[PDB]
Amino acid sequence: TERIRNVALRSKVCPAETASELIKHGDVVGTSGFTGAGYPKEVPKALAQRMEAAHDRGEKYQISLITGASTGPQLDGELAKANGVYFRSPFNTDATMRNRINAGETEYFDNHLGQVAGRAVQGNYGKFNIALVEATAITEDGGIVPTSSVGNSQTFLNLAEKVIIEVNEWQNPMLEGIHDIWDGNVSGVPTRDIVPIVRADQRVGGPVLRVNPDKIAAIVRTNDRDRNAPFAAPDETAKAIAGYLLDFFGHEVKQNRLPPSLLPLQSGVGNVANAVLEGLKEGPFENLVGYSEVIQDGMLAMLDSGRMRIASASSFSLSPEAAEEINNRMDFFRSKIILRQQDVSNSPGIIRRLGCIAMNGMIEADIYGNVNSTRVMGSKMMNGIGGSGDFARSSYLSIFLSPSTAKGGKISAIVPMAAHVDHIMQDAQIFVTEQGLADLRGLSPVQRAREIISKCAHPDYRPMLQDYFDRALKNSFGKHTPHLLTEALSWHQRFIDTGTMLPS
Amino acid sequence: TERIRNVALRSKVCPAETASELIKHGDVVGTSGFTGAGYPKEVPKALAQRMEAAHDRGEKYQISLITGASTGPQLDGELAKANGVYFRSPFNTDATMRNRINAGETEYFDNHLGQVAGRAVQGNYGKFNIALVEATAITEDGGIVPTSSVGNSQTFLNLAEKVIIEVNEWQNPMLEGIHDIWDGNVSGVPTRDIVPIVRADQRVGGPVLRVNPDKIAAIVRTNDRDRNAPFAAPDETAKAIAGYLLDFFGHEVKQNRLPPSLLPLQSGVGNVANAVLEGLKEGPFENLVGYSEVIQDGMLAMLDSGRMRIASASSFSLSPEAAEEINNRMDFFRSKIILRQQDVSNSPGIIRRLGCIAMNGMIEADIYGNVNSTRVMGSKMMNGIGGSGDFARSSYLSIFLSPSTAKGGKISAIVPMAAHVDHIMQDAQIFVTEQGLADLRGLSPVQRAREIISKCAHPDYRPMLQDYFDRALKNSFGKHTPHLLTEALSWHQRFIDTGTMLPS
Ligand SMILES: CC(C)(COP(=O)(O)OP(=O)(O)OC[C@H]1O[C@@H](n2cnc3c(N)ncnc32)[C@H](O)[C@@H]1OP(=O)(O)O)[C@@H](O)C(=O)NCCC(=O)NCCS
Ligand SMILES: CC(C)(COP(=O)(O)OP(=O)(O)OC[C@H]1O[C@@H](n2cnc3c(N)ncnc32)[C@H](O)[C@@H]1OP(=O)(O)O)[C@@H](O)C(=O)NCCC(=O)NCCS
Ligand SMILES: [Cl-]
Ligand SMILES: [Cl-]
Ligand SMILES: [Cl-]
Ligand SMILES: [Cl-]
Repeated sequence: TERIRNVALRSKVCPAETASELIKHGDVVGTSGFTGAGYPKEVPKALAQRMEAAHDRGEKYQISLITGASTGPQLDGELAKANGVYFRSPFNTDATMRNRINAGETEYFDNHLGQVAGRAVQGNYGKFNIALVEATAITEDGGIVPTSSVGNSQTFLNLAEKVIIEVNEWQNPMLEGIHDIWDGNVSGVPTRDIVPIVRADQRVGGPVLRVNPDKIAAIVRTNDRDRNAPFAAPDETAKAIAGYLLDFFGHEVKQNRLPPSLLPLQSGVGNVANAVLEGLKEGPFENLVGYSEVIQDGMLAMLDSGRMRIASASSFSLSPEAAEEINNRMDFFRSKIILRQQDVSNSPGIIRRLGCIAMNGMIEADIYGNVNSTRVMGSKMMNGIGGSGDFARSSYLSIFLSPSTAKGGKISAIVPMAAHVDHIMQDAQIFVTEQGLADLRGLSPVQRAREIISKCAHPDYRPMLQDYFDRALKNSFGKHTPHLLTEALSWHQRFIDTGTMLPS
Repeated sequence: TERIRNVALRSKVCPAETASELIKHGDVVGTSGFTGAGYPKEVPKALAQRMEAAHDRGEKYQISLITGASTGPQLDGELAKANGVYFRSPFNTDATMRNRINAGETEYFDNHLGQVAGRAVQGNYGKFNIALVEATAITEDGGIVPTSSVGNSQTFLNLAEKVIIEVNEWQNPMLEGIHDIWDGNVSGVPTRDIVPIVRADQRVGGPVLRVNPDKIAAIVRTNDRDRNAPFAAPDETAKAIAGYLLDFFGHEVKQNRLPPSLLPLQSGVGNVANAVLEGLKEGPFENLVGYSEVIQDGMLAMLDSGRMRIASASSFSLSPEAAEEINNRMDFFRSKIILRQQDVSNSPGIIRRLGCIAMNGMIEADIYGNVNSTRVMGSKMMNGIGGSGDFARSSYLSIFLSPSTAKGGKISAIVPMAAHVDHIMQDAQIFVTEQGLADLRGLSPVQRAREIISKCAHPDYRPMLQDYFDRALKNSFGKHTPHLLTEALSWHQRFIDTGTMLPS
């Protein structure tokens, strides 16, 4: 059936290429897209071509690209191969775009996902020229129905001078109704509203993005698939980590420090976080509730089980085999899920109010439990802080999950001093590896160290860590948080210098 | 007139010393006290004596001491001289207690002030045995009227098994009515309430702390003064910092990025933050609003001016000369001020909703704008993170203020890499020194560095910083956030090694 149900706007359809010409050099461009779901696909490819062309003729052609979160190959990928982005924000997982960022070719700054909207409205990123948003359909009265994510779309539509909509008939029409967009002022000019979300399954707004039709300069019909990263089956390390965490939960429930149905759960994606979710499905806990950034395959499974009553997120991030399952009983799942604006799904006030249990991965943690989420050796960007900082600081319990080693043994997940800090000690309470679970609740730095080292570190690095501690204790400039400054970062420089952390 | 207006509770008055015997060894003790205002004074002194005594006879006598924030000599001071605290939290400024912490003699963990209550209720600090709260008066129906701060008092009263109240006739009786205590569930068991503060001058609760009278084991009559740290007059460096910030404000107002009356202001205390406030009083801005942790002399002056309509905080922190002024027209000021629970004054949801401008000091910042608020050389505790993390991450604008050098030139406020991280890049946007103002809005790490270095660093260190950058750029393991790991911390080790950061 016909996707553009507003009669007049049909008059605004043109081809991807013609739409692309609307985007000038130096434009700040806000787009939909979040964990490889619901980003514009055709216009960006078209824009790439024209950029490569204009480059080969010695003329400048680059844009500022602000998304919800990570996009996919058609957007981040293409625009990067074509050297088309001078500034990116706030979160990328594209290999090509990564290399561009790490080479200094694209300026990057990974803001907290929950704050991007507010900073955009504040003017931090400059005036927005284009909003480029993918849509399932346009309603009779001109509402834009989002696709597989909501992200920052509503904010970009309100800020941008001109708007381009891609109506993608690949997206399932029954996504319509799954979203909840708030009418008022979430991240605008203070004083902001109270967004009265008091329960994860609650709807406070409507199913469509709102925009002055006059700003819609172009509507492109499309049919292209999302980036559907495939199911990374849990290995031995991940299964082990799940085990320790489910034990800990079972114990918290026994001590009456959590109810039998736990609290609202936020997990990321990985094989790590993915395993935890498989653990929970078989585990003893029932009536679970997700209040996450993302709905991944795990949550889908439990929504099916009945193990999870409801899941709230800003986007999907399914695998081909999962995506397929949902498209069938999309009528069922539609009623167990809610997709919200990312500034609502990552609202500190709401996360804290619901008491979320945050479960996030990490590069590395130092012995005092500071966390590195982003910059390998402290300088080389991986993905970005994302929403881990939103959930870690705001959650009821802040849990970090990781294997004890990276690079088949050559890197220790636990180190003397993290090369980059994303989450300070205050923002991390439970660490889990395949070695064991550290519980830092109520501890001082020094006691945090005993816990992390003896519970989490790998046998091969435990001793060296213990040694770093013991001597640091004796010699540190202060004894409160003891450090040997001359060899704090040394384990890193040693990897930089020899490709391993183990020494001679 | 009589302070204990509940007739029956008068039957519970005893002397400080007898009350002190209620506190056993190994007790977890929650007390009032916040920025040297409204902490218990007589019972602690009494407890110290008895601790020194029991020590001299070879018996163990120590408590866990949880406050609102910093207390004063009668409490933190005394209990420290007597080696009486085994664990402290969450924020201290007492010299003796500091030394104890830095010597490993007291275990310390500086939680975010806004989160202390929630963590207490969660059980992180253990079961609470005693709550020891100073009071202005007890109402006819048994309400506890707080004194010069509210802090965590209400939570401690609800958690503690036994309660001891010090009714201190030194405190002004007309403090009664100035407080706003919320009846519901701010930091308790999820799901928590919406605390509907939508405006800084708004009252949402009542003027008294509530507690089962039966838990009140003892009421001690007292008459002793608060720690009234004296007015640290603004010097040349501070006056300069104020100047740059007031310029920046004037400019934001011109570009219509802030209204003429700015937004709700949060400043700490120091000569630094103190100067800013004197700047504002004379400046062009009117109709100002404080939504802070603390009311210091600056805000008092403007409340007098009419320059500030209203100020919200969790405590006072006045100087003798200021304290004197307010005690006179206490009827006037009472109506311009509101003291709230610290978990309300430092609520992320509310700070973000009101769009606060946060102005905090710092030890040091690295070139990429990470901030150190706590640990000199990364190991030696100073005060604690306090509420700087609550306000920085949640605020509309996050400003840090500091002189470019510490220790008469021997330390640079800006360094290659901060020894300890409290506030990540994301959480800091404006830096100001007596050199200049850096505006990092929308910049990548590398552009952040150009700004900080060229605007903020001291001439004597600028060159060495620039050199550290330039070479790091060429050689860093990644080019996104460039670092020379072997000399990142070097400027610090150099001070540790020679007492200066300047080299040979
Ligand atoms: C930090 C993060 C990369 C790790 O998560 P993960 O799924 O477990 O990733 P892995 O541990 O399996 O490996 C990721 C990469 O980082 C590398 N890595 C992991 N630890 C490392 C370390 N201590 N040093 C260097 N590299 C490391 C891995 O080798 C791997 O590299 P590869 O692609 O070349 O094989 C990821 O969680 C992330 O970027 N988090 C940021 C934001 C976030 O948490 N949002 C919520 C969920 S989407
Ligand atoms: C960071 C903080 C300690 C400095 O504030 P400040 O009093 O204005 O700074 P000052 O330079 O005037 O004095 C602070 C002390 O730290 C020292 N100091 C400052 N910078 C330093 C540095 N880079 N290295 C070592 N010491 C330093 C000063 O010499 C001074 O030491 P001393 O008085 O023992 O001789 C203080 O702001 C704080 O603890 N903040 C944490 C919590 C907070 O911001 N909450 C908000 C309301 S207060
Ligand atoms: Cl809200
Ligand atoms: Cl804690
Ligand atoms: Cl709230
Ligand atoms: Cl920004």
